[PDB]
Amino acid sequence: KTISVRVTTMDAELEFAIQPNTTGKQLFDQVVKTIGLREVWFFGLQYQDTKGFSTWLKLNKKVTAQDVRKESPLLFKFRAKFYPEDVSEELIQDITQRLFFLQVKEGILNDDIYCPPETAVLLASYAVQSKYGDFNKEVHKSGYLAGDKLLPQRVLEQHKLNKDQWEERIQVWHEEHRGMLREDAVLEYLKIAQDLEMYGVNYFSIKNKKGSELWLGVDALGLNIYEQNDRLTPKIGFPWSEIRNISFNDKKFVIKPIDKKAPDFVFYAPRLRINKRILALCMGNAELYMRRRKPDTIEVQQMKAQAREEKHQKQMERAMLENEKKKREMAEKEKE
Repeated sequence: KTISVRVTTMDAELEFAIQPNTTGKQLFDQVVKTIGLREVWFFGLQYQDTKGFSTWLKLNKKVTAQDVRKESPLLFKFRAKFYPEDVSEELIQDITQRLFFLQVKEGILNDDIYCPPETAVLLASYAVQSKYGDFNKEVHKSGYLAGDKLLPQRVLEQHKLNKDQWEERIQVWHEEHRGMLREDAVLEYLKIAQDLEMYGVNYFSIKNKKGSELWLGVDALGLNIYEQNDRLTPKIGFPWSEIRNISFNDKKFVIKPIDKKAPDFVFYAPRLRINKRILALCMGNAELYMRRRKPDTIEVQQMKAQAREEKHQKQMERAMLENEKKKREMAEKEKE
């Protein structure tokens, strides 16, 4: 019979009925056609397996054949598994940018991605411009941001400041953003966020030959070896340009160099399950490193034209809606 399923993007609940033969590819394809996403290479479908682990659904296999729970409907969360090297030069669509913004903002607010307090204030101002739009003294009274989770909890519990003083700080920058489109505010958030040291870094706990505990960061640029305490600053770094090959077997991982007059890098991770995820993320981040170098697609080009013209059509439908709003606001003035 048909198996019900739910997909939640950062801002949408979705319902599908899937046959027992449906593959992750066929499911994912109905998800992206529904929301209009074409920049599909960054994204995946995440779920909780039969051991409560968050896992990425594989698209070359049947959904029901994967370690999915005895739940009806089956739950999936549509998320980004890969990140761009530059948001402004790679996130074409509004749906792509919006989905990234929400997901990264979630990481920041949660403290998963470290964010200095002064940077969080600027970030929250762009998030406020995205949600509210241009600051108005007539509509944004003292207390307008009390209802919003705006800063990371390490920021709030480090500094004396209460909801009032913190709002005062953000509102200065919200005022400063007067004139910005909400979609450009979204893009400005992403441009500051992506410069965070932990941004778009998948960490894993590893050990070197000697047995000392370390962090492995897998990202769009390469692999990095961090210390047990400092996961902000890597100690050793391998760009995807110097990596010739990545493999693992019975906990031992070996990264082979491009320059064969250079040694191998050996590191050790303990779970088969995570090791498969390290390898898959390695494989995908290296495929994307190269694509980003080989010149732009005669599909990407057509989508960039599509998203650019749709942007001028948004700023024509919103231009005609502003003229009606400005006429109705002036008419409703002489009432009291």
